[PDB]
Amino acid sequence: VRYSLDPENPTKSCKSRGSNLRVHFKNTRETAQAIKGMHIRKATKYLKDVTLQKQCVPFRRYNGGVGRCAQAKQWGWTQGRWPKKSAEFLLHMLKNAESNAELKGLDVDSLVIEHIQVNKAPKMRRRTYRAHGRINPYMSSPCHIEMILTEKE
Amino acid sequence: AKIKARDLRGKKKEELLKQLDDLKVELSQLRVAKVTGGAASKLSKIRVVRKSIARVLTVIN
Amino acid sequence: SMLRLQKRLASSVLRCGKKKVWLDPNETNEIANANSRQQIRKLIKDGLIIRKPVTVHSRARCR
Amino acid sequence: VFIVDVKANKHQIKQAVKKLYDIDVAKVNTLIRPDGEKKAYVRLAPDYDALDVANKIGII
Amino acid sequence: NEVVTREYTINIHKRIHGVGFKKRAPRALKEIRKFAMKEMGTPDVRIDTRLNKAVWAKGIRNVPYRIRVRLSRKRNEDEDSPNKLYTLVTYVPVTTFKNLQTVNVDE
Amino acid sequence: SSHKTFRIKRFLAKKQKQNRPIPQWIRMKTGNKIRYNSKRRHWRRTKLGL
Amino acid sequence: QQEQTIAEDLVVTKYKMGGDIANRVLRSLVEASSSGVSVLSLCEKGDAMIMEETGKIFKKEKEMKKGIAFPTSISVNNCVCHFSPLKSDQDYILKEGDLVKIDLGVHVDGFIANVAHTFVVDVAQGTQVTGRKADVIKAAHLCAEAALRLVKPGNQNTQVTEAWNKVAHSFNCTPIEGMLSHQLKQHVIDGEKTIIQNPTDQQKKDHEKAEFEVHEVYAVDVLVSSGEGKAKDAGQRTTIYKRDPSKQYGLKMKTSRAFFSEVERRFDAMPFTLRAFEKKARMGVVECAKHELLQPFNVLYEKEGEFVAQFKFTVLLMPNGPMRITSGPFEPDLYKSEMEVQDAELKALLQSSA
RNA sequence: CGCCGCAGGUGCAGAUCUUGGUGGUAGUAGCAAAUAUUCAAACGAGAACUUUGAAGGCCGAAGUGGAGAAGGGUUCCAUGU
Ligand SMILES: [Mg+2]
Ligand SMILES: [Mg+2]
Ligand SMILES: [Mg+2]
Ligand SMILES: [Mg+2]
Ligand SMILES: [Mg+2]
Ligand SMILES: [Mg+2]
Ligand SMILES: [Mg+2]
Ligand SMILES: [Mg+2]
Ligand SMILES: [Mg+2]
Ligand SMILES: [Mg+2]
Ligand SMILES: [Mg+2]
Ligand SMILES: [Mg+2]
Ligand SMILES: [Mg+2]
Repeated sequence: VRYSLDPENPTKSCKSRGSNLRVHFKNTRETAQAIKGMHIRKATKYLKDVTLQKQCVPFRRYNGGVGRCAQAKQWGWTQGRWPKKSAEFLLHMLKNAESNAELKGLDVDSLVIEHIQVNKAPKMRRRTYRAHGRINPYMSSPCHIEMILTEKE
Repeated sequence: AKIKARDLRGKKKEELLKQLDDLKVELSQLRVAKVTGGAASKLSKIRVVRKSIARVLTVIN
Repeated sequence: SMLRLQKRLASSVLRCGKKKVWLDPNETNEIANANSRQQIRKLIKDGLIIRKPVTVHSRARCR
Repeated sequence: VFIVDVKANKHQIKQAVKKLYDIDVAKVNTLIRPDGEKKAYVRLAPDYDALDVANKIGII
Repeated sequence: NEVVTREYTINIHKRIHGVGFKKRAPRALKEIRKFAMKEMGTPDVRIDTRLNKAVWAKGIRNVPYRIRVRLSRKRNEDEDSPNKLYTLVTYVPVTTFKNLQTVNVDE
Repeated sequence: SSHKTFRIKRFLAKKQKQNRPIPQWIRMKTGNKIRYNSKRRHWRRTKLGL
Repeated sequence: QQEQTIAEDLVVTKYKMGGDIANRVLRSLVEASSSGVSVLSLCEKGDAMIMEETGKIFKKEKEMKKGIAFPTSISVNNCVCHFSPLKSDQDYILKEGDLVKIDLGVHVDGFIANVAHTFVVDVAQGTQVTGRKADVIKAAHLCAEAALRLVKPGNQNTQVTEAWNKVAHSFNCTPIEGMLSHQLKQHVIDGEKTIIQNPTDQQKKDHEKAEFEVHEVYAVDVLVSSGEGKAKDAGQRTTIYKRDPSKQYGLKMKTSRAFFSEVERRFDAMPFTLRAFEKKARMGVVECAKHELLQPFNVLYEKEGEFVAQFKFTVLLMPNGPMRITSGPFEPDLYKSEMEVQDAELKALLQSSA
């Protein structure tokens, strides 16, 4: 299917993709930027640490109201969080990409996340009930994710 | 093995009513087989017998 | 797995409340097999379902 | 247990069962189902067995 | 060895100090579980039901000041689990807590 | 209510019977264009006319 | 783990007498089946002879159960198999020259011995049977000889299937679509290891790949039609049922519970027949089958004017040679065909004997 | 579609314009009325919330109990997802 940023050579690369994944787009975009360029082993260890709240993702663009943490100093930042659902969804996509690499026959101990992108999926509509007989939206903000891993050691 | 209007027309009221009764007991048996599973052949005979009853009653009337 | 039906049936058979129905925590699979009031009666006879005693409200202090 | 026409009453149900099954019946209870079909519980006479009558009907 | 068992006494009063009334007994079991993780070094800590009944014995806010427990590190016997060992903490009824040391105990 | 007339009960019977999904073989008919029963009614969402 | 295998001498000998008792009752059936006989009468006498023979056998040990592993199934000229009428069902009289398909199984100590054979009743002396019927029985027997030769540990279960398809194409006929042979062990008739006959897309992708293994029994089945191989039902009561011990359900019917207990007492897991009871039996069976405690063995009809033949038999797989315990009386001298086999590989397998 | 004529419901930034879609706000306000949960186990890919057992509590008979009228109309009951 059409990925943006097709790999430089599609022989040492593997792809993974998800659509209409019900995670917050803003949280997943920050998590994806954190693991971008990481080795696949480093990214798996880091994403598990985010779930355990031992390492945080820095919230750089979608940081309105995001609190401060000591682990954001690892990055050059001040605000960070531990999006558990984003980390789990990216761990599933990393396992899928890793299995795809084995199907292509290329070793997975040298894979590096060279491309990762979070797009906005179509919104899902729910309702909330307000003070004077009014209805306001309760939209979900799902996201598409695509990633490309390429070998380099 | 079917019934047609043209060869029903020479018959008398008694044997027309008897043929109506036999079709009615068969239709009731088919409705029994419908609610007890039955078979596709038995289910498809329901329309055939229903049209036969209409055919006899039309000729009678 | 889920014994919501069996607790309800046992309380009706035993003519007590669901408070007083004791289903054996170890014989969960056997009790889950009971989907009829007569099966419930068999488990009650076999001791897998027990009617618990009334919580004590003594009148000794009042007397 | 039969599904019957919603217009038929207990007397008509009693006579209809007696004729087209050649059995004697004791009493007929009748309700109308939530989907609109009338249902008749036709108790048979003591000397008639509902088991083998349902066998010759074909609904066993 | 890693199948060691030891008897401890925990100052519940020390670890519960300052907690609100409706949280005192729930926090006592969180502190008992945290105590067992520290002393035996196993994330998998299983509170015995007698021990839970002892902590809640006087209600939700009047938790006992001291409790005498026994930690038993044992093999998980489920190698499919990520933990090789778990600590089973049980309740040791005592008449007094004076002069009670942490003691290694036999089987 | 428990107390109901025969007309009310018969009206409720028809409303119940037509509150079912479309058969799956409808979707394979030539020139179908029908996806699902758009006249589905839930008892809590939309109240009946009567 | 607790299953009993054929490595023991006593298990070997009781298979030999299990197929011996199966062969003599099938032989008695073939001789007794003639013009003007009742299928119900054949089923009851074939069953009765089994009961008295399996009762008088091993008079010094009266503890282990013995009995029927599959009821006598007599299907004639319009039914595929799994056919055994009750007393209420109208009988079938045997006309002249009818081809009949007889199925029969008997189990000892839980191990079964299943035999089946197709033959034509009342073969006149000095005549030769000719027609489109001539090829279907002969090709089916050539399938039995082929499977007898090629049953061996290492010959895959698929090689059985396309071999039967090949000889069927040689005779310009087709087998019945999706018929199922089984691998047999103790106290089962529906083992997971299975052989499909004349598959399609659905069957081939739900079927499994397996390699023949030593010390196990094979109830292999050839079943070929002279038409299209398709089958359905025509509103006929299903009689043969078998208890599935995998699942259970709380029966809410007193008559169904009594019927299910009698099934467990007599035919605990092997298939049975409704003739072995009747008024209450046909009452309890439906509410047992509704919750899938009994698996129905429905009757299958082809179109009118078609003729279908079958053979099946249990072959023990023993390393240095497999032996056919149960065999049917087929003689090619009194039965010819208008088309033959023209493949050299088929010539090689028939000429080489085990 | 060009050219010669003919004819218009013929040119948009506005109208607190109409309909549709989308932003910043913003991962923000918020998910704070009626005291309260805890331990173990089972099923399950997954358990703060399901089920069972054990505790500790609440409603406290003018009940958070057991039944009805009106109204609802299948919400009842099993099984499965
Ligand atoms: Mg701000
Ligand atoms: Mg704030
Ligand atoms: Mg609101
Ligand atoms: Mg309002
Ligand atoms: Mg009434
Ligand atoms: Mg409302
Ligand atoms: Mg205009
Ligand atoms: Mg505009
Ligand atoms: Mg907030
Ligand atoms: Mg709040
Ligand atoms: Mg109180
Ligand atoms: Mg009330
Ligand atoms: Mg409900």
